[PDB]
Amino acid sequence: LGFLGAAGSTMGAASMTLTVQARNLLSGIVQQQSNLLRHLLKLTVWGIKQLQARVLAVERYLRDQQLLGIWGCSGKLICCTNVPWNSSWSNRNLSEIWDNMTWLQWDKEISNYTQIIYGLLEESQNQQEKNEQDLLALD
Amino acid sequence: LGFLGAAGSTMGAASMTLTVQARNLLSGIVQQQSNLLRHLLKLTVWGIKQLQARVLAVERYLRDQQLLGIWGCSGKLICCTNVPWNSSWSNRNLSEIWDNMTWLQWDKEISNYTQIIYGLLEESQNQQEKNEQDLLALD
Amino acid sequence: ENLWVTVYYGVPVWKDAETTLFCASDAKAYETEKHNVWATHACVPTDPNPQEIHLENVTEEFNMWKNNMVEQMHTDIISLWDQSLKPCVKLTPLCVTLQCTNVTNNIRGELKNCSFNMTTELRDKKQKVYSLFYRLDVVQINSNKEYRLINCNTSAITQACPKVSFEPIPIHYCAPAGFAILKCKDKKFNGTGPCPSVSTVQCTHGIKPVVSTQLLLNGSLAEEEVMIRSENITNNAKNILVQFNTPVQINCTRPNNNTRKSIRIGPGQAFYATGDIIGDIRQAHCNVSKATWNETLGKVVKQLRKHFGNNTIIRFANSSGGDLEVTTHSFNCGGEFFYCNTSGLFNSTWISNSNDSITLPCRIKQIINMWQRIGQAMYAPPIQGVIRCVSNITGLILTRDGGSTNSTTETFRPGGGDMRDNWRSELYKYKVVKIEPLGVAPTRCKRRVVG
Amino acid sequence: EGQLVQSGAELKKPGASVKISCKTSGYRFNFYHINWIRQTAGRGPEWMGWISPYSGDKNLAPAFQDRVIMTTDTEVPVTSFTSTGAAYMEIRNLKFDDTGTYFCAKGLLRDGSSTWLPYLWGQGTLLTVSSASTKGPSVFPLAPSSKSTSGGTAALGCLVKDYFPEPVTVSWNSGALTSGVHTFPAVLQSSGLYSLSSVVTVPSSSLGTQTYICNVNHKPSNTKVDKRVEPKSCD
Ligand SMILES: *[C@@H]1O[C@H](CO)[C@@H](O[C@@H]2O[C@H](CO)[C@@H](O[C@@H]3O[C@H](CO[C@H]4O[C@H](CO)[C@@H](O)[C@H](O[C@H]5O[C@H](CO)[C@@H](O)[C@H](O)[C@@H]5O)[C@@H]4O)[C@@H](O)[C@H](O[C@H]4O[C@H](CO[C@H]5O[C@H](CO)[C@@H](O)[C@H](O)[C@@H]5O)[C@@H](O)[C@H](O)[C@@H]4O)[C@@H]3O)[C@H](O)[C@H]2NC(C)=O)[C@H](O)[C@H]1NC(C)=O
Ligand SMILES: *[C@@H]1O[C@H](CO)[C@@H](O[C@@H]2O[C@H](CO)[C@@H](O[C@@H]3O[C@H](CO[C@H]4O[C@H](CO[C@H]5O[C@H](CO)[C@@H](O)[C@H](O)[C@@H]5O)[C@@H](O)[C@H](O[C@H]5O[C@H](CO)[C@@H](O)[C@H](O)[C@@H]5O)[C@@H]4O)[C@@H](O)[C@H](O[C@H]4O[C@H](CO)[C@@H](O)[C@H](O)[C@@H]4O)[C@@H]3O)[C@H](O)[C@H]2NC(C)=O)[C@H](O)[C@H]1NC(C)=O
Ligand SMILES: *[C@@H]1O[C@H](CO)[C@@H](O[C@@H]2O[C@H](CO)[C@@H](O[C@@H]3O[C@H](CO[C@H]4O[C@H](CO[C@H]5O[C@H](CO)[C@@H](O)[C@H](O)[C@@H]5O)[C@@H](O)[C@H](O[C@H]5O[C@H](CO[C@H]6O[C@H](CO)[C@@H](O)[C@H](O)[C@@H]6O)[C@@H](O)[C@H](O)[C@@H]5O)[C@@H]4O)[C@@H](O)[C@H](O)[C@@H]3O)[C@H](O)[C@H]2NC(C)=O)[C@H](O)[C@H]1NC(C)=O
Ligand SMILES: *[C@@H]1O[C@H](CO)[C@@H](O[C@@H]2O[C@H](CO)[C@@H](O[C@@H]3O[C@H](CO[C@H]4O[C@H](CO[C@H]5O[C@H](CO)[C@@H](O)[C@H](O)[C@@H]5O)[C@@H](O)[C@H](O)[C@@H]4O)[C@@H](O)[C@H](O[C@H]4O[C@H](CO)[C@@H](O)[C@H](O)[C@@H]4O)[C@@H]3O)[C@H](O)[C@H]2NC(C)=O)[C@H](O)[C@H]1NC(C)=O
Ligand SMILES: *[C@@H]1O[C@H](CO)[C@@H](O[C@@H]2O[C@H](CO)[C@@H](O[C@@H]3O[C@H](CO[C@H]4O[C@H](CO)[C@@H](O)[C@H](O)[C@@H]4O)[C@@H](O)[C@H](O[C@H]4O[C@H](CO)[C@@H](O)[C@H](O)[C@@H]4O)[C@@H]3O)[C@H](O)[C@H]2NC(C)=O)[C@H](O)[C@H]1NC(C)=O
Ligand SMILES: *[C@@H]1O[C@H](CO)[C@@H](O[C@@H]2O[C@H](CO)[C@@H](O[C@@H]3O[C@H](CO[C@H]4O[C@H](CO[C@H]5O[C@H](CO)[C@@H](O)[C@H](O)[C@@H]5O)[C@@H](O)[C@H](O)[C@@H]4O)[C@@H](O)[C@H](O)[C@@H]3O)[C@H](O)[C@H]2NC(C)=O)[C@H](O)[C@H]1NC(C)=O
Ligand SMILES: *[C@@H]1O[C@H](CO)[C@@H](O[C@@H]2O[C@H](CO)[C@@H](O[C@@H]3O[C@H](CO)[C@@H](O)[C@H](O[C@H]4O[C@H](CO)[C@@H](O)[C@H](O)[C@@H]4O)[C@@H]3O)[C@H](O)[C@H]2NC(C)=O)[C@H](O)[C@H]1NC(C)=O
Ligand SMILES: *[C@@H]1O[C@H](CO)[C@@H](O[C@@H]2O[C@H](CO)[C@@H](O[C@@H]3O[C@H](CO[C@H]4O[C@H](CO)[C@@H](O)[C@H](O)[C@@H]4O)[C@@H](O)[C@H](O)[C@@H]3O)[C@H](O)[C@H]2NC(C)=O)[C@H](O)[C@H]1NC(C)=O
Ligand SMILES: *[C@@H]1O[C@H](CO)[C@@H](O[C@@H]2O[C@H](CO)[C@@H](O[C@@H]3O[C@H](CO)[C@@H](O)[C@H](O)[C@@H]3O)[C@H](O)[C@H]2NC(C)=O)[C@H](O)[C@H]1NC(C)=O
Ligand SMILES: *[C@@H]1O[C@H](CO)[C@@H](O)[C@H](O)[C@H]1NC(C)=O
Ligand SMILES: *[C@@H]1O[C@H](CO)[C@@H](O)[C@H](O)[C@H]1NC(C)=O
Ligand SMILES: *[C@@H]1O[C@H](CO)[C@@H](O)[C@H](O)[C@H]1NC(C)=O
Ligand SMILES: *[C@@H]1O[C@H](CO)[C@@H](O)[C@H](O)[C@H]1NC(C)=O
Repeated sequence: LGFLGAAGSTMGAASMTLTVQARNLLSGIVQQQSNLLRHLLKLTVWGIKQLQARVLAVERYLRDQQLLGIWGCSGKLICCTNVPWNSSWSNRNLSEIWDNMTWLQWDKEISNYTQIIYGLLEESQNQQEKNEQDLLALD
Repeated sequence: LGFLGAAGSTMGAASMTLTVQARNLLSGIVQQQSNLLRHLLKLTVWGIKQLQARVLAVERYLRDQQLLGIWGCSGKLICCTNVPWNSSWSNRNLSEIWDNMTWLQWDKEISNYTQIIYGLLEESQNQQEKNEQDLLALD
Repeated sequence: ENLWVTVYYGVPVWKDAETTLFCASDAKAYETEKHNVWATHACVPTDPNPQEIHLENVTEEFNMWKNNMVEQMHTDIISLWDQSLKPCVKLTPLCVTLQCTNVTNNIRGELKNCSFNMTTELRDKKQKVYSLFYRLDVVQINSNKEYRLINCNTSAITQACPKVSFEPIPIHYCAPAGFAILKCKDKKFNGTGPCPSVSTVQCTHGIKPVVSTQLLLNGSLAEEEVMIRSENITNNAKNILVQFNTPVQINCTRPNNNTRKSIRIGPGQAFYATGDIIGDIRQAHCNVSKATWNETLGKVVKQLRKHFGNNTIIRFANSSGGDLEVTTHSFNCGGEFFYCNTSGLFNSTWISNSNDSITLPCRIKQIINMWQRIGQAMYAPPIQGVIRCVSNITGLILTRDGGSTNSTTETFRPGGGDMRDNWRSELYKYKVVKIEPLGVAPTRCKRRVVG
Repeated sequence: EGQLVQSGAELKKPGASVKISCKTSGYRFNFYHINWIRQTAGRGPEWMGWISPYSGDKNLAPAFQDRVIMTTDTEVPVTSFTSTGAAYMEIRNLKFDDTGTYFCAKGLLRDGSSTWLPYLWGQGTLLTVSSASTKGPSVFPLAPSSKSTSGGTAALGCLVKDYFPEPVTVSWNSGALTSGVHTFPAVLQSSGLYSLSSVVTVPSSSLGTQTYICNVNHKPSNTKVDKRVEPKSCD
């Protein structure tokens, strides 16, 4: 275990842990609450690099976390979707990918049409599914 | 379609799409990851306007997204509530508003007591509803 | 088979990108003596616990010449140096005609007793006082010699602050959230390539900004025999970094007993001139254990053997061309800036398979503008008292043998032409990556039908 | 995906012992297992043992766990996902029943349900545990037995008689010509001497200006002589 501890292991192992990566993603001991505590101008070059790094920290976290909210998966770490898998994406079989490719390799295998999957993802799970209440919310 | 593509269409159409507005709300191509990449002082007037604009970006997104979390609607884009509609708000009927007013007009029709609705919203759906486990969580 | 897509938040995948990093260091200067030029008045404190994970099964490829952490390092030091000189005494009034004389030939003369006319506290009145200056820092004009500061011709001048430490202290570079720094734990790492032993430490090791020329000090050394790294070997032109396995100890000391003479030039401002010397004039020196040096120079030609024409003739020459301040082992020590003659170390040549100690002559300069920066130069005030530095020498910098088309033999003479390569001797193993926690994968699993 | 190629043809006296090698490429040599299987003349392919390049735990069959010890070194990375490696296998004391063809093959998957089975196979190595001595082959020309050459194209070849041990192939000068040529299987005389034949399917036209030199590369004998076909001919 550890942060990215299973980065080189098979995809089945990264499926098993996963939180250790998600936990250490927003806040860090490195930030350490700023201030010297314990000259009186904090306009130094260091303060500029820190604050612009604290911004992109939450700017990149919220850019990805906004994606989880529009897919109905905000509350959980792994959610299933109602989008069928299209064979043009990969020809490999069920146990052939989860035990032989590792995630590091997999991100390069879908990076071509990865944005296209994201487009179809907002539709089937939250554009129609959240709409389907119309008939079932009350009759 | 498109960003605000149904801003002038009836409320029934904005109900149908809606994500295109919600998607392009936090992150933008305009931000474009800052830095020149490809004089050594980034204290320029431009860097001040950009960073203060990136802050109010997530400051306004999280101010509204915090409201969705205290209503039990964080995970989804459209959730139903257990607050009955009070007739003093509007006298119009079910199909009379969704097909004749457009949202742009509607926001002006509730802006007077809109904050009062928000107050009652935290109560019935999350102050009582999340509390109701007391009896049902375990007997 | 109705395979459905499923999302996974926190997937261990990354892509090479370079973001803005920041400082980290614990209790250093503090109360007794602070105001360090680098650590400022406050750096974010480093965590006492360092986090290193031996990433398994991974073989990420590094590149130390196309790595941007060294370029971020370069522009940070420049902006950090200029910020530590901006609020201090400017020495614009120091540009007057200087009438100077030798010192005690006794009819041996390398400093001059300068008399000149300078403004006082009151703008109306003027004052004449003496001061001593080192050679080359002043030049003649056209019976009584007449001189001028070498920088008044070029750019402006600003005195270094009196209570500022130019001592390099460890500065840690660490990543921003969603980022990680990858460490090459492979001992042998010829140039750059796929590293089998990777770690994803959140924070680098203790990096000291040792401002050095040609030869590196207080650096990091891998355990194997001396490493040789070139962006491209055989492109005679590209410079060569050299990592030792065991560092040599070189101690330097200035025997001059400088007295402090503070003369005001207007209000609050006070120029700190060299006073009058106490004791016989002695040239500054550097000691190198001749025994320790002969073997370090030998292990390199053994490693260089397998990289340059196998078994043939490898010679070492004195710098070769260039300017006086870049061809000598320049550095800072205690506040005064030394320039030592390296021709005494790069003269031997071996090929075909209580104790004596080499010493190096050194001269001192008080006028400096480093990193070939023609914007503004600074005057380093003379350090009152005794001077002694004792730092390990861990790295080296080499250069060409001209353009010998094939032929008989190869020679490598030192040439610390640039400053950014000095930090590349400390950053060969690191590289930062951007974590992408969003991964999508198929599995025969779908959520509830209606909702 | 990467051709694991086996270097072989090594064969010695019974009981001498030998080590075989298999050069890998095109895959992460680190964590796929590598197996050893042979087929003997009496049929029945027999799995020898599997070995993991990581950690090093191996489980060899009980029928060979006392006389066969196999080991393997590390690999040099090429990219983040490929590498080049090699595997070795040592055996002790052998007889004619140990003669046959030997394959090394990459373990199928990187998981826990099934890995010990091979996936991608080496080119194979022919081992001969015969008590007979080494003999250089004899080259003989193939006569121009008349064959229809409508369109100006006809087949030919070169004959090989009485050789030992192990078979070998027939090539051509400077390569180039590999498609549409058919050399025939080896033959075992009742005398114990092997032989073989080659027949090329290329345009022959009229004998003379075209190239008719057949190239032969071999075993303990090696090669130096590559003979052409004699000119006197029919039709
Ligand atoms: C990245 O690095 C990692 C290392 O960090 C590499 O990981 C290695 O990957 C290989 C690939 O094959 C593994 O090899 C074998 O794994 C077998 C797993 O079997 C388990 O799962 C199957 C189903 O998938 C179950 O059927 C098995 O048994 C179940 O059912 C039984 C009933 O039939 C039950 O009785 C049983 O309780 C269980 O429910 C089982 O769960 C494994 O069997 C096989 O074992 C061989 O090697 C062993 C080495 O040590 C293992 O076993 C000991 C105990 O003996 C444990 O204490 C260790 O933790 C470890 O599990 C050896 O002891 C056995 O005798 C066998 O010779 C193989 O282990 C490797 O296990 C795995 N690495 C490690 C650390 O073991 C990875 O390959 C690399 N990169 C990539 C991408 O490949
Ligand atoms: C590569 O790395 C090497 C190794 O780090 C590095 O070399 C160091 O360089 C720094 C400067 O860059 C040196 O630090 C300076 O030291 C000056 C001289 O004093 C030194 O030695 C003192 C010896 O004290 C012992 O003996 C005395 C009696 O003789 C006794 O009282 C003591 O108790 C002790 O037994 C030592 O004390 C002193 O520093 C500590 O203690 C004194 C008080 O004792 C205190 O005043 C200090 O603040 C400190 O806590 C020091 O080690 C020193 O003058 C100088 O500046 C200070 O003093 C001046 C004097 O006026 C003040 O004006 C100023 O405000 C400061 O307070 C500074 O501390 C260091 O010694 C070198 N090496 C060692 C041994 O660590 C190389 O530079 C690096 N490479 C490069 C690029 O150069
Ligand atoms: C970098 O450059 C700077 C430049 O400033 C250097 O700093 C300078 O260093 C020099 C070193 O020589 C200093 O000169 C000193 O001046 C003081 C003060 O002047 C009084 O004494 C003078 C004596 O005459 C000198 O020269 C004769 C020549 O033979 C010598 O014999 C004698 O020893 C002296 O060196 C007087 O002329 C002067 O006049 C008034 O008082 C007199 C007192 O009586 C003196 O003279 C009589 C004869 O008249 C003698 O018998 C008697 O013994 C005594 O010497 C009086 O008679 C006269 O009528 C007047 O009333 C002063 O009293 C001297 O005391 C030192 O001996 C020396 O000459 C510079 O002052 C100094 N610069 C400054 C800032 O002033 C700096 O050193 C250099 N870098 C280094 C290496 O540090
Ligand atoms: C580089 O140059 C500098 C500047 O000269 C050197 O700095 C001085 O060096 C000397 C010699 O190495 C040191 O040693 C001695 O210090 C004695 C103490 O003086 C200090 O404390 C005094 C307290 O009282 C003492 O003196 C009184 C008399 O006034 C006595 O009654 C009493 O018992 C004490 O002994 C202070 O009053 C004084 O101001 C100092 O702070 C000195 O007394 C001694 O003086 C002798 O030598 C002098 C020349 O150096 C000479 O002029 C005198 O007449 C006398 O013969 C001597 O100075 C100093 O400690 C040291 N510091 C300072 C600030 O002066 C430095 O050493 C040199 N580098 C090298 C290579 O040595
Ligand atoms: C030139 O080179 C010589 C030879 O290296 C140096 O002499 C060594 O100086 C170093 C540092 O200046 C000393 O190194 C270390 O001292 C440690 C002190 O112990 C503990 O506490 C400190 C303070 O909290 C911690 O920082 C430290 O980590 C320890 O917890 C030793 O414990 C170290 O030894 C072992 O553990 C560390 C822990 O990570 C490892 O990193 C080490 O590799 C090692 O396994 C270490 O010894 C050292 O004692 C001096 N002697 C020797 C023979 O090394 C000169 O100082 C140096 N000069 C310069 C300026 O470069
Ligand atoms: C510092 O700033 C000054 C002023 O701006 C610069 O100018 C020189 O300053 C020095 C003093 O340090 C001058 O030299 C001195 O001149 C004194 C008198 O000058 C007048 O007479 C001179 C001739 O001397 C006769 O008269 C004197 C009267 O005392 C008698 O003692 C002599 O015996 C002679 O009879 C003339 O040349 C001069 O022009 C005046 O009329 C003199 O008494 C001193 O002994 C000394 O010589 C010097 O003249 C100033 N100008 C020059 C030409 O340099 C100075 O350069 C600045 N800094 C430096 C570099 O020192
Ligand atoms: C490269 O290194 C070689 C040695 O490996 C070196 O050659 C040596 O140079 C030194 C110094 O020039 C020579 O030593 C001199 O020898 C002459 C007689 O040949 C003596 O007269 C000299 O004595 C005077 O100078 C000494 C100081 O240099 C004083 O201490 C002494 O009192 C005298 O005034 C002096 O001993 C030496 O002979 C050669 N040869 C050898 C084999 O040592 C070469 O110069 C170096 N080149 C560079 C540019 O570094
Ligand atoms: C550190 O070690 C690395 C790993 O070995 C080095 O990387 C290797 O760098 C070489 C040169 O850049 C790459 O390619 C080589 O190409 C030469 C030239 O081949 C051509 O000419 C020869 C005759 O001169 C001829 O025989 C060929 O057919 C070609 O026409 C080859 O001779 C080499 O065999 C080799 O292919 C390597 O591919 C590359 N190795 C890899 C993949 O890592 C690196 O250069 C070393 N140095 C540094 C500073 O990193
Ligand atoms: C740098 O200057 C220092 C002195 O300030 C010189 O250091 C001293 O070097 C000698 C070399 O013989 C050391 O002598 C021996 O040290 C060993 C321990 O290493 C000790 O067991 C012996 O009894 C003897 O003292 C001496 O200790 C050492 N001093 C210290 C404390 O470092 C040094 O040699 C100079 N550099 C060069 C170029 O030599
Ligand atoms: C997958 O989608 C692409 C783009 O619409 C289409 O060309 C392809 O035929 C689809 N494959 C199937 C049948 O899922
Ligand atoms: C709506 O709420 C207002 C304020 O409490 C109240 O005056 C009004 O009578 C309510 N109307 C109904 C009956 O919903
Ligand atoms: C270095 O060598 C050159 C000849 O290449 C020589 O002229 C010069 O005097 C030597 N000394 C230095 C340190 O320049
Ligand atoms: C001289 O150096 C050698 C090697 O470092 C050392 O063993 C010896 O003790 C030193 N000098 C003497 C004679 O002590």
